[PDB]
Amino acid sequence: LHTQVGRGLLGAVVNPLGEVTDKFAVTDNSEILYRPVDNAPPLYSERAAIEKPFLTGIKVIDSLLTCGEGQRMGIFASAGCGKTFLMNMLIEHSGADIYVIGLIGEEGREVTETVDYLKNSEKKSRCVLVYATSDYSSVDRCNAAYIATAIAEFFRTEGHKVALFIDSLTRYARALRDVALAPVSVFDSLPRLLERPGKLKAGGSITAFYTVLLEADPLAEEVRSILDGHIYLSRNLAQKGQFPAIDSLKSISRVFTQVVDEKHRIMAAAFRELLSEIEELRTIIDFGEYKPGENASQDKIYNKISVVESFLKQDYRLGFTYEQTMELIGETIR
Repeated sequence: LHTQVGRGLLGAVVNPLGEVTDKFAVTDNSEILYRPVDNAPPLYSERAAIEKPFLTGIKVIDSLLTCGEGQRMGIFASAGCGKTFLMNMLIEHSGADIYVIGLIGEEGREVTETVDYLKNSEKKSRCVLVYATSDYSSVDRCNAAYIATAIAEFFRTEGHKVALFIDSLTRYARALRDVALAPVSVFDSLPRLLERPGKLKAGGSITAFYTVLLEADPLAEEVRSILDGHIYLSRNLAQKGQFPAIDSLKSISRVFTQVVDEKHRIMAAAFRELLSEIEELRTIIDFGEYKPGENASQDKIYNKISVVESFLKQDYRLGFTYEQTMELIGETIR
Protein backbone atom coordinates (compact mmCIF):
# COMPACT_ATOMS: atom_id res chain seq x y z
CA LEU A 1 0.00 0.00 0.00
CA HIS A 2 3.19 2.08 0.21
CA THR A 3 6.24 1.72 -2.02
CA GLN A 4 9.71 3.05 -2.75
CA VAL A 5 10.11 5.99 -5.12
CA GLY A 6 13.03 8.21 -6.06
CA ARG A 7 16.08 8.40 -8.27
CA GLY A 8 17.72 5.62 -6.24
CA LEU A 9 15.47 3.17 -8.11
CA LEU A 10 17.02 4.09 -11.47
CA GLY A 11 18.63 0.93 -12.81
CA ALA A 12 16.88 -1.37 -10.32
CA VAL A 13 14.57 -4.37 -10.72
CA VAL A 14 11.79 -4.33 -8.11
CA ASN A 15 9.43 -7.23 -7.36
CA PRO A 16 5.70 -7.10 -6.45
CA LEU A 17 6.63 -6.43 -2.81
CA GLY A 18 8.37 -3.16 -3.67
CA GLU A 19 11.81 -4.62 -2.98
CA VAL A 20 14.84 -4.24 -5.24
CA THR A 21 16.05 -7.72 -6.20
CA ASP A 22 18.46 -6.92 -9.05
CA LYS A 23 20.12 -4.07 -10.94
CA PHE A 24 20.77 -3.51 -14.63
CA ALA A 25 22.63 -0.23 -13.97
CA VAL A 26 24.22 1.59 -11.03
CA THR A 27 23.68 5.33 -10.54
CA ASP A 28 25.23 8.06 -8.40
CA ASN A 29 21.89 8.92 -6.81
CA SER A 30 20.60 7.06 -3.74
CA GLU A 31 17.36 9.03 -3.28
CA ILE A 32 14.71 6.70 -1.85
CA LEU A 33 11.38 8.11 -0.65
CA TYR A 34 8.06 6.46 0.19
CA ARG A 35 4.67 7.17 -1.40
CA PRO A 36 1.40 5.20 -1.45
CA VAL A 37 0.78 3.10 -4.55
CA ASP A 38 -2.89 4.16 -4.53
CA ASN A 39 -3.40 7.86 -5.09
CA ALA A 40 -6.07 9.96 -6.71
CA PRO A 41 -5.80 11.08 -10.35
CA PRO A 42 -5.30 14.77 -11.11
CA LEU A 43 -8.44 16.87 -11.35
CA TYR A 44 -9.26 18.09 -14.85
CA SER A 45 -8.06 21.54 -13.75
CA GLU A 46 -4.58 20.12 -13.04
CA ARG A 47 -4.12 18.29 -16.36
CA ALA A 48 -2.70 20.19 -19.31
CA ALA A 49 -4.13 19.74 -22.79
CA ILE A 50 -2.04 17.34 -24.87
CA GLU A 51 -0.37 19.62 -27.42
CA LYS A 52 3.31 18.56 -27.67
CA PRO A 53 4.45 15.48 -29.61
CA PHE A 54 6.12 12.53 -27.90
CA LEU A 55 8.59 11.58 -30.62
CA THR A 56 9.40 7.87 -30.78
CA GLY A 57 12.03 7.77 -33.54
CA ILE A 58 9.85 5.21 -35.38
CA LYS A 59 8.93 6.47 -38.84
CA VAL A 60 5.41 5.05 -39.15
CA ILE A 61 4.40 6.22 -35.66
CA ASP A 62 5.86 9.73 -35.79
CA SER A 63 4.36 10.43 -39.23
CA LEU A 64 0.90 8.81 -39.17
CA LEU A 65 0.26 8.03 -35.47
CA THR A 66 2.08 10.86 -33.72
CA CYS A 67 1.93 10.50 -29.95
CA GLY A 68 1.64 13.35 -27.47
CA GLU A 69 3.24 13.91 -24.09
CA GLY A 70 0.66 12.77 -21.55
CA GLN A 71 -1.19 10.50 -23.99
CA ARG A 72 -2.25 6.93 -23.24
CA MET A 73 -1.58 4.69 -26.24
CA GLY A 74 -2.70 1.08 -26.59
CA ILE A 75 -0.64 -1.56 -28.38
CA PHE A 76 -2.86 -4.39 -29.65
CA ALA A 77 -1.16 -7.52 -30.94
CA SER A 78 -1.34 -11.31 -30.92
CA ALA A 79 1.80 -13.10 -29.76
CA GLY A 80 4.08 -13.12 -31.37
CA CYS A 81 3.96 -9.89 -33.37
CA GLY A 82 7.16 -8.48 -31.86
CA LYS A 83 5.29 -6.36 -29.32
CA THR A 84 8.22 -6.61 -26.92
CA PHE A 85 10.56 -5.61 -29.75
CA LEU A 86 8.52 -2.51 -30.61
CA MET A 87 8.58 -1.48 -26.94
CA ASN A 88 12.36 -1.89 -27.02
CA MET A 89 12.39 0.50 -29.98
CA LEU A 90 10.04 2.88 -28.15
CA ILE A 91 12.45 2.91 -25.20
CA GLU A 92 15.60 3.10 -27.31
CA HIS A 93 14.63 5.68 -29.95
CA SER A 94 12.38 8.06 -28.01
CA GLY A 95 13.63 11.01 -25.98
CA ALA A 96 11.85 10.64 -22.65
CA ASP A 97 13.51 11.68 -19.40
CA ILE A 98 12.68 8.45 -17.54
CA TYR A 99 11.33 5.03 -18.54
CA VAL A 100 9.31 2.85 -16.16
CA ILE A 101 8.50 -0.70 -17.28
CA GLY A 102 5.97 -2.92 -15.53
CA LEU A 103 5.93 -6.56 -16.66
CA ILE A 104 2.69 -8.15 -15.43
CA GLY A 105 2.93 -11.71 -14.97
CA GLU A 106 4.86 -14.13 -17.21
CA GLU A 107 6.54 -17.57 -16.87
CA GLY A 108 9.75 -16.03 -15.53
CA ARG A 109 12.66 -16.06 -17.97
CA GLU A 110 11.04 -13.44 -20.24
CA VAL A 111 11.63 -11.00 -17.37
CA THR A 112 15.33 -11.87 -17.58
CA GLU A 113 15.21 -11.18 -21.32
CA THR A 114 14.17 -7.60 -20.54
CA VAL A 115 16.72 -7.14 -17.75
CA ASP A 116 19.37 -8.52 -20.11
CA TYR A 117 18.32 -6.02 -22.78
CA LEU A 118 18.26 -3.17 -20.25
CA LYS A 119 21.76 -4.20 -19.16
CA ASN A 120 22.97 -3.39 -22.70
CA SER A 121 20.60 -0.48 -23.36
CA GLU A 122 21.68 3.12 -23.86
CA LYS A 123 18.80 4.16 -21.57
CA LYS A 124 19.93 2.00 -18.63
CA SER A 125 20.45 4.91 -16.21
CA ARG A 126 17.01 6.37 -17.06
CA CYS A 127 15.00 3.18 -16.47
CA VAL A 128 13.17 1.35 -13.68
CA LEU A 129 11.69 -2.14 -14.07
CA VAL A 130 8.83 -3.57 -12.01
CA TYR A 131 8.00 -7.23 -12.50
CA ALA A 132 5.66 -9.96 -11.35
CA THR A 133 6.02 -13.55 -12.50
CA SER A 134 3.52 -16.42 -12.76
CA ASP A 135 4.65 -17.71 -9.36
CA TYR A 136 3.34 -14.54 -7.71
CA SER A 137 -0.27 -14.31 -6.58
CA SER A 138 -2.98 -12.43 -8.44
CA VAL A 139 -2.92 -9.69 -5.79
CA ASP A 140 0.84 -9.30 -6.27
CA ARG A 141 0.53 -9.09 -10.06
CA CYS A 142 -1.98 -6.26 -9.70
CA ASN A 143 0.27 -4.37 -7.27
CA ALA A 144 3.03 -4.46 -9.91
CA ALA A 145 1.02 -2.09 -12.11
CA TYR A 146 0.35 0.32 -9.24
CA ILE A 147 3.99 0.26 -8.11
CA ALA A 148 5.18 1.01 -11.65
CA THR A 149 2.57 3.77 -11.91
CA ALA A 150 3.42 5.25 -8.50
CA ILE A 151 7.12 5.23 -9.38
CA ALA A 152 6.32 7.03 -12.64
CA GLU A 153 4.06 9.51 -10.83
CA PHE A 154 6.85 10.61 -8.49
CA PHE A 155 9.17 11.36 -11.41
CA ARG A 156 6.36 13.35 -13.05
CA THR A 157 5.93 15.44 -9.89
CA GLU A 158 9.66 16.23 -10.07
CA GLY A 159 9.09 17.67 -13.56
CA HIS A 160 10.45 14.78 -15.62
CA LYS A 161 9.13 13.61 -18.99
CA VAL A 162 8.27 10.02 -18.07
CA ALA A 163 7.31 7.11 -20.34
CA LEU A 164 5.42 4.22 -18.72
CA PHE A 165 5.06 0.70 -20.14
CA ILE A 166 2.54 -1.79 -18.75
CA ASP A 167 2.89 -5.25 -20.32
CA SER A 168 0.35 -6.48 -20.22
CA LEU A 169 -3.11 -5.13 -19.51
CA THR A 170 -4.33 -8.55 -20.65
CA ARG A 171 -2.57 -10.49 -17.89
CA TYR A 172 -3.26 -7.72 -15.39
CA ALA A 173 -6.94 -8.28 -16.17
CA ARG A 174 -6.46 -12.03 -15.69
CA ALA A 175 -5.00 -11.53 -12.21
CA LEU A 176 -7.51 -8.74 -11.52
CA ARG A 177 -10.36 -11.12 -12.36
CA ASP A 178 -8.77 -13.70 -10.05
CA VAL A 179 -8.74 -11.13 -7.24
CA ALA A 180 -12.46 -10.48 -7.77
CA LEU A 181 -13.22 -14.07 -6.76
CA ALA A 182 -11.71 -13.33 -3.34
CA PRO A 183 -19.42 0.76 -3.98
CA VAL A 184 -16.13 -0.78 -5.14
CA SER A 185 -15.77 -3.69 -7.53
CA VAL A 186 -12.41 -5.30 -8.18
CA PHE A 187 -13.07 -4.99 -11.92
CA ASP A 188 -13.17 -1.18 -12.01
CA SER A 189 -9.63 -0.69 -10.72
CA LEU A 190 -8.67 -1.10 -14.40
CA PRO A 191 -9.93 2.33 -15.59
CA ARG A 192 -8.68 4.11 -12.46
CA LEU A 193 -5.20 2.72 -13.15
CA LEU A 194 -5.23 4.03 -16.73
CA GLU A 195 -6.61 7.44 -15.70
CA ARG A 196 -3.40 8.41 -13.85
CA PRO A 197 -1.09 9.22 -16.81
CA GLY A 198 -1.12 12.65 -18.39
CA LYS A 199 0.72 15.98 -18.47
CA LEU A 200 0.26 18.09 -15.35
CA LYS A 201 0.24 21.88 -15.51
CA ALA A 202 2.36 22.06 -12.34
CA GLY A 203 4.67 19.17 -13.23
CA GLY A 204 6.00 16.80 -15.88
CA SER A 205 4.17 14.18 -17.90
CA ILE A 206 3.56 10.43 -18.03
CA THR A 207 3.20 9.03 -21.55
CA ALA A 208 1.84 5.51 -21.07
CA PHE A 209 1.86 2.50 -23.40
CA TYR A 210 -0.41 -0.42 -22.47
CA THR A 211 -0.15 -3.73 -24.32
CA VAL A 212 -3.25 -5.82 -25.08
CA LEU A 213 -2.85 -9.44 -26.21
CA LEU A 214 -5.25 -10.38 -29.01
CA GLU A 215 -6.99 -13.65 -29.92
CA ALA A 216 -10.53 -9.45 -30.64
CA ASP A 217 -10.89 -9.87 -26.88
CA PRO A 218 -13.83 -8.30 -25.01
CA LEU A 219 -11.19 -6.56 -22.87
CA ALA A 220 -9.70 -5.05 -26.04
CA GLU A 221 -13.02 -3.37 -26.86
CA GLU A 222 -13.29 -2.07 -23.29
CA VAL A 223 -9.80 -0.55 -23.12
CA ARG A 224 -9.77 0.97 -26.63
CA SER A 225 -12.66 3.29 -25.72
CA ILE A 226 -10.76 4.44 -22.61
CA LEU A 227 -7.40 5.31 -24.21
CA ASP A 228 -6.37 8.16 -26.52
CA GLY A 229 -5.81 5.77 -29.44
CA HIS A 230 -4.25 2.40 -30.28
CA ILE A 231 -1.46 0.84 -32.34
CA TYR A 232 -2.49 -2.38 -34.10
CA LEU A 233 0.21 -4.86 -35.11
CA SER A 234 -1.18 -7.15 -37.79
CA ARG A 235 -0.48 -10.87 -37.72
CA ASN A 236 -0.29 -10.84 -41.50
CA LEU A 237 2.14 -7.91 -41.83
CA ALA A 238 4.54 -9.80 -39.55
CA GLN A 239 4.57 -13.02 -41.59
CA LYS A 240 5.34 -11.08 -44.80
CA GLY A 241 8.52 -9.52 -43.39
CA GLN A 242 7.29 -6.00 -42.54
CA PHE A 243 8.69 -4.79 -39.21
CA PRO A 244 7.37 -3.00 -37.35
CA ALA A 245 4.23 -4.95 -38.27
CA ILE A 246 2.10 -1.86 -37.58
CA ASP A 247 -1.07 -1.58 -39.67
CA SER A 248 -1.29 2.19 -40.12
CA LEU A 249 -4.80 1.98 -41.57
CA LYS A 250 -6.23 0.28 -38.46
CA SER A 251 -4.22 2.38 -35.99
CA ILE A 252 -5.00 5.90 -34.81
CA SER A 253 -3.74 8.61 -32.48
CA ARG A 254 -6.72 10.68 -31.36
CA VAL A 255 -4.43 13.60 -30.45
CA PHE A 256 -2.81 13.53 -33.91
CA THR A 257 -4.04 16.90 -35.18
CA GLN A 258 -3.36 18.61 -31.83
CA VAL A 259 0.34 17.63 -31.82
CA VAL A 260 1.41 18.08 -35.46
CA ASP A 261 1.26 21.14 -37.69
CA GLU A 262 -0.71 21.58 -40.90
CA LYS A 263 1.88 20.60 -43.51
CA HIS A 264 2.43 17.41 -41.49
CA ARG A 265 -1.34 16.86 -41.53
CA ILE A 266 -1.42 17.29 -45.31
CA MET A 267 1.47 14.89 -45.92
CA ALA A 268 -0.06 12.29 -43.59
CA ALA A 269 -3.45 12.57 -45.31
CA ALA A 270 -1.81 12.14 -48.72
CA PHE A 271 0.16 9.13 -47.45
CA ARG A 272 -2.89 7.44 -45.92
CA GLU A 273 -4.68 7.65 -49.28
CA LEU A 274 -1.61 6.22 -51.00
CA LEU A 275 -1.59 3.32 -48.53
CA SER A 276 -5.32 2.72 -49.04
CA GLU A 277 -4.95 2.68 -52.83
CA ILE A 278 -1.97 0.35 -52.43
CA GLU A 279 -4.03 -2.06 -50.34
CA GLU A 280 -6.89 -1.70 -52.83
CA LEU A 281 -4.53 -2.58 -55.69
CA ARG A 282 -3.14 -5.62 -53.83
CA THR A 283 -6.55 -7.31 -53.93
CA ILE A 284 -6.81 -6.52 -57.65
CA ILE A 285 -3.44 -8.23 -58.17
CA ASP A 286 -4.43 -11.29 -56.12
CA PHE A 287 -7.68 -11.44 -58.11
CA GLY A 288 -5.60 -11.56 -61.29
CA GLU A 289 -7.11 -8.38 -62.78
CA TYR A 290 -3.94 -6.24 -62.89
CA LYS A 291 -2.12 -6.04 -66.25
CA PRO A 292 0.62 -3.46 -66.90
CA GLY A 293 -0.29 -0.74 -69.35
CA GLU A 294 -4.03 -1.23 -68.75
CA ASN A 295 -4.51 1.60 -66.30
CA ALA A 296 -2.01 4.44 -65.96
CA SER A 297 -3.37 5.19 -62.48
CA GLN A 298 -2.84 1.59 -61.35
CA ASP A 299 0.64 1.59 -62.89
CA LYS A 300 1.67 4.65 -60.87
CA ILE A 301 0.47 3.17 -57.58
CA TYR A 302 2.20 -0.11 -58.46
CA ASN A 303 5.52 1.65 -59.05
CA LYS A 304 5.28 3.24 -55.58
CA ILE A 305 4.85 -0.08 -53.73
CA SER A 306 8.60 -0.37 -53.18
CA VAL A 307 9.09 3.20 -51.94
CA VAL A 308 6.15 2.92 -49.54
CA GLU A 309 7.23 -0.42 -48.05
CA SER A 310 10.76 0.92 -47.57
CA PHE A 311 9.40 3.90 -45.61
CA LEU A 312 7.21 1.66 -43.44
CA LYS A 313 9.88 -0.88 -42.49
CA GLN A 314 12.55 0.05 -39.96
CA ASP A 315 15.59 -1.72 -38.54
CA TYR A 316 14.94 -2.17 -34.83
CA ARG A 317 18.40 -0.76 -34.03
CA LEU A 318 17.78 2.53 -35.92
CA GLY A 319 15.87 5.64 -34.91
CA PHE A 320 14.85 8.61 -37.04
CA THR A 321 14.52 12.26 -36.14
CA TYR A 322 11.27 14.08 -36.88
CA GLU A 323 12.96 16.10 -39.63
CA GLN A 324 14.30 12.94 -41.26
CA THR A 325 10.86 11.31 -41.05
CA MET A 326 9.05 14.21 -42.73
CA GLU A 327 11.81 14.39 -45.35
CA LEU A 328 11.46 10.67 -46.15
CA ILE A 329 7.66 10.65 -46.25
CA GLY A 330 7.74 13.60 -48.65
CA GLU A 331 10.00 11.72 -51.06
CA THR A 332 7.55 8.82 -50.79
CA ILE A 333 4.61 11.13 -51.53
CA ARG A 334 5.70 13.21 -54.54
